Amino acid sequence: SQCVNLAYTNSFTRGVYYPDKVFRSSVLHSTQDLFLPFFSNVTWFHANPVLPFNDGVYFASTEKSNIIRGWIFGTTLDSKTQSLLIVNNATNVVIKVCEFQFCNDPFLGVYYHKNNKSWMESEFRVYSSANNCTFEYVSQPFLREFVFKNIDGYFKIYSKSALEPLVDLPIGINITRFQTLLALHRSYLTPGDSSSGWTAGAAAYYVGYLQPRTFLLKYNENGTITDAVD
Amino acid sequence: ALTQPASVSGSPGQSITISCTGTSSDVGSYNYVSWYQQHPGKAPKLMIYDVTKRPSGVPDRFSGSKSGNTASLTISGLQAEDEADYYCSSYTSSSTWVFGGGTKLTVLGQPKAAPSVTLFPPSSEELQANKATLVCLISDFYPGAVTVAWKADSSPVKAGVETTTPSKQSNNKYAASSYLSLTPEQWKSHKSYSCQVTHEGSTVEKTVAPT
Amino acid sequence: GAEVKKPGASVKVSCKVSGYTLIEISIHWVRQAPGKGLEWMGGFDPEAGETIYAQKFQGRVTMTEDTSTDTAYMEVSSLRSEDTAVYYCATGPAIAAAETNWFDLWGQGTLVTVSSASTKGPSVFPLAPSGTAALGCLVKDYFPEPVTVSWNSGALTSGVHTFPAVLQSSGLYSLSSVVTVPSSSLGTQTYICNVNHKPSNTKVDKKVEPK
Repeated sequence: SQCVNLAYTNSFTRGVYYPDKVFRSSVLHSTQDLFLPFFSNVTWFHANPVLPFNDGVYFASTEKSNIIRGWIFGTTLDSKTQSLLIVNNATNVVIKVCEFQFCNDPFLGVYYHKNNKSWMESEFRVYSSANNCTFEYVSQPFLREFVFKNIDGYFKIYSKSALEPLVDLPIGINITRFQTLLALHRSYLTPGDSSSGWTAGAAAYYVGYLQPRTFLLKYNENGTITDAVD
Repeated sequence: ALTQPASVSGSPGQSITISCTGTSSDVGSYNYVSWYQQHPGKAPKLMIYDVTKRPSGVPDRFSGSKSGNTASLTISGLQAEDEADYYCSSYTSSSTWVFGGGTKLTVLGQPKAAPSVTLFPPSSEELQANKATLVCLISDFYPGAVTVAWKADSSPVKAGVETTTPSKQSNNKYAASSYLSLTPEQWKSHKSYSCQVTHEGSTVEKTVAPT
Repeated sequence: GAEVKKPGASVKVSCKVSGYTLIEISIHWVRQAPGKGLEWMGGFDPEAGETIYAQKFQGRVTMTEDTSTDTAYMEVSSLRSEDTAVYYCATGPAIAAAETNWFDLWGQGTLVTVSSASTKGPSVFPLAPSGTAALGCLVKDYFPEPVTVSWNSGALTSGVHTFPAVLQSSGLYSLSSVVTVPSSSLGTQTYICNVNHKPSNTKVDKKVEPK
């Protein structure tokens, strides 16, 4: 194997996405969906814990570098069940569903490759094993805020108020917990360097949870402009 | 090759410097000078890299500097454990690395002593075997750094010379030996042969003749 | 482990590097002949992206790497007796964008001996003496180490200096053993050196006697 062994709260009126509907409209429209309460208790994390998923999550981060690369979703996060794994390269996004034998403290290891002049990332250090892969999606990579919901076998994603729909995925798997996927690097540059010294800039992310609440969405010509809940 | 002094000595607590004279192809054009320490029987240890930087664990008594084509290692507050061989190393404009000849470093623990030199001519028993060996035995010198040169009459000889590295005696001084392999015709043809030992800039010579 | 090789053969030394993997590290090889200094053979230049060899070794040394096992290899071919040395692998940086370059030796090296010599007992010659006097025995052309020298079956021990052996070009060893005795006793006291070479089961007793 390759695995390595390595709060504050807030509140704001964001976390609005097109209401799981792709219908065009130009007036106010009510909706009973899974939404984020406007002045709810958001948790401010420093990095890294396995967080519950519940019915949805609000995720946002202002991290300057390319340290936060994605997330892992699933139940036991073991080889016993299938899990979701989103990874963002500088050029691509990669979404796979397999039976990942995840590491206790997963991270996307960044290392120097002397024969290519380049830095590269290793999905080892994230999972020691990966079998029974049923789904693989590849396209361009994803303040950066996301909404994740897993309903009717589909995993739906909105990004950027008014979070536009990013993509939704016929995953068809149960998702109860998730963890943020960090990119760590290491280099042999001083005679005393330690191979265990994986490091990166300080990374922090906001996590909220979605609630089943009636909302009102104001459309003018395209994007949702205002919103309302009580 | 980079040039270092053969040997350097100092008393405990004092400072010493070892110089490393290169050329424009290595010390003059790059900041990649390393210094290595070697105790008897053990692998060289990196003491300085990139002219001035020390790896974690190396004490601050070791420091490096560079001027022109000359790099220097300086040791402050000499310790008994600092007695070792020191090698400098430099990156070259051929993308290679080169080493200096090494500097033997002695932390003085007794008065300096000049070597005793004994020279034995070829024995008659050996001559009758169509072989001739001159034996030059060097003992009781401190610090343990010498050089040997042979002379046939007044001319230098290098072919047929085998010299041993110095080895600590029981009384903490050093000993060494040098052998000159001759043919019986060469031996009887000249009037004399000489063994010359140089220690602390002074020379002790011994001479033997076939007559 | 240590390697013994006839002249003209080839050897392949290994080095298993833990910690960082071989792909993110520059590998260097240095060697040191017994009693001599360090010699750089070749290494990975970060700016070049490949391995550079000292021109003395191009065509006869090849370095390769097994990224699976993280083992670094170096193969020397058509090896001669001058290749007897301890061979050290060394680790250095590979990122050319940083402005650090150096190599740190990894392990305690592997010894590689190249010799065509086989078991041979010594021929012993007297070193006749010329206040006190030096006399001894020349223990010549034996293999392998060691030989033991004593005087008068152990009765004589004071003033005895057995010098370390020299390794000559033929691949054989020679040493000398000298005893310093009063000059007055030269005609009255008998001096016999006892040579014992266990590797060849040879024992020689020889009386050293004034010329």
